[PDB]
Amino acid sequence: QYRPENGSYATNMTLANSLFLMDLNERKQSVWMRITGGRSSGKLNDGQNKTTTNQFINQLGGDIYKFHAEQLGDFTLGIMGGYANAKGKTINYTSNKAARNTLDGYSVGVYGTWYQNGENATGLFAETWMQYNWFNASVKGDGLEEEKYNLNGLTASAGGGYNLNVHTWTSPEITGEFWLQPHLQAVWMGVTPDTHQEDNGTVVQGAGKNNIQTKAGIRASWKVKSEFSPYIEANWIHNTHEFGVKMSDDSQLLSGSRNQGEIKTGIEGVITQNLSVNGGVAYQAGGHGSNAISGALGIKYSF
Repeated sequence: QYRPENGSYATNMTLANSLFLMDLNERKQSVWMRITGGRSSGKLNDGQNKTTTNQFINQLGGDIYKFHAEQLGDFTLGIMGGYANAKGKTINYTSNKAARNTLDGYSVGVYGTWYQNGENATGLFAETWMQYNWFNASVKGDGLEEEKYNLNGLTASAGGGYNLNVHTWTSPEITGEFWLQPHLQAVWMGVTPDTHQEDNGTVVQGAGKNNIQTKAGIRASWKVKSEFSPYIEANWIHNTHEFGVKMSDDSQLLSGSRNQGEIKTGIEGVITQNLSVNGGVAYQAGGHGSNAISGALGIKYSF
């Protein structure tokens, strides 16, 4: 039998690295704000422990510079920050023993954007960002005193793609655009936990330090004016490591979604000359028992 508490430690590690992630195409049109809600289900090598958590995230940022250049393109440089929080519970199917975990974190960093022919037109694009994360975590086993530690670190990303205007039509009813976007994204997850000793003398260290998440996919976007622009997206997620936990004995337990399938969809609408609002729904699946279902609402205000 393996304690549930592993599930808890291993999960905070996973969240800590994927909690403040920003996907491609999010940062597009001055001052933004995004608010997310999500639930996730996962399991360990145990064949015993399954963990489910719900989380809330808030992010905001702004554009500092916007230097369009004659030689190569339009650039943007901005800054972002966020606060997030999550709660999980791990239950052991064979033992029936249980445990819970919670996590509060903060982030800050800067991002970058590039379009060769400008957005709203066919051509290459790239996005990038980097940030620092401080998280305060706890693990509680049922009936036992609660344990606190910290995870903090760097997260960095780089990605690109190609925007393509396929067709443009007009209804007698009215002006449609249809767009295809093959894209590729890579993220370096460098948030590591403190090495932590429990009330019982058990030391717990992180497994999975420095995972590289790679996303490859295509987005299909349908723009409409009379604006609103709904989208569908499909991605392949690959991970270089799988997040887990290492013991004093130095055994290990891992929670593996080396390969996952992702499907996104949502609608974005213009509400003012300056303001826009959007909604998005994302769903991730890996092995039996791995899921993330996320709903985000974002607001942006051009100057």
